[PDB]
Amino acid sequence: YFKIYSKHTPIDLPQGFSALEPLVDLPIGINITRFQTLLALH
Amino acid sequence: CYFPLRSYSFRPTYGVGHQPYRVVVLSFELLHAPATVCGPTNLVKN
Amino acid sequence: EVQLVESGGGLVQPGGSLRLSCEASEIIVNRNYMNWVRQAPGKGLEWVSIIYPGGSTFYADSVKGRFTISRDNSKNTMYLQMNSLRAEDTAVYYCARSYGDFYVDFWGQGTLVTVSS
Amino acid sequence: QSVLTQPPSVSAAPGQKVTISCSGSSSNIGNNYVSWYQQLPGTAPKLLIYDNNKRPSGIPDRFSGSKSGTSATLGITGLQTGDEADYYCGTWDSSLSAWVFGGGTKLTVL
Ligand SMILES: *[C@@H]1O[C@H](CO)[C@@H](O)[C@H](O)[C@H]1NC(C)=O
Repeated sequence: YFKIYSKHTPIDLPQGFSALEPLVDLPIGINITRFQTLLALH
Repeated sequence: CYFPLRSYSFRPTYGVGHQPYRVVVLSFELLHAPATVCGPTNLVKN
Repeated sequence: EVQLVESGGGLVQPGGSLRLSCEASEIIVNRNYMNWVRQAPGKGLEWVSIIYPGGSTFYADSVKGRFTISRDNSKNTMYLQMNSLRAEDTAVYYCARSYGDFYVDFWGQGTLVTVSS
Repeated sequence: QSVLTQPPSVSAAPGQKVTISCSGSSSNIGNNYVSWYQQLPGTAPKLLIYDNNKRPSGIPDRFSGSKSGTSATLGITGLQTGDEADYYCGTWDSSLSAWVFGGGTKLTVL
């Protein structure tokens, strides 16, 4: 089971504190061992 | 030297033993993965 | 030329055992649906057994269990193992190729079989 | 109990069309295909008619085959001397899962 949490906030990470509420729990059979982000440049 | 596929060539006037019996075969399968085909109650208080 | 020739026929005692054989030329017995049919003197062709491409066999009612049909690996020849005979197995067995289940295209000449002492 | 029934004999003079009727329970001849074989004396059955109407590999013409309901019919325009043989009708009885043949007619030319 995959699980994604999230917290969008309005703002060197901040010194404060915020808890990440669950967002989705994806029931999927896969083995994940490496990830890579994407961008939106021109 | 024979072409394998041969035609039923159904007709409406034949018997009940030569008429197209549509068929569906459901196989239920169980792996080591999260099963999700789960196929299916009143409230009272105090 | 196409031809099917069968041997193994002769006198035999009740309860005996025979290996009749069907030899196929111009054709390949390990593929075409092959059939063993019989006809006692003064009687009618009766289906004895059919061998499918995929090895499956079918036998008649009277000839169930006692008998066996088989398909050689490389000799291009098929064989009937006849066991536990009785009086009603007096016959002129023929081996015949049958397109599917529809009609019997080629018939071998004939191999007498007798059950008596 | 399915085994197709065929008249014990049929006879006609030359020049007269000959009709043979093979009748059986609609378990095997009403749902499957008839086929018709000819057995000359002392020989081996020779396929004559297949798939309810056809005539294979250039059989002598005027040989006809038809299927009406639960019956099958063979027809020969005229009664030639050479045609004298036994005639059989065969269908794949799925209920018995077995080839089933008719009684056989002794065609005699008058
Ligand atoms: C993930 O990898 C492990 C180790 O090879 C393996 O045992 C497991 O079956 C894999 N999971 C999947 C989804 O195949």
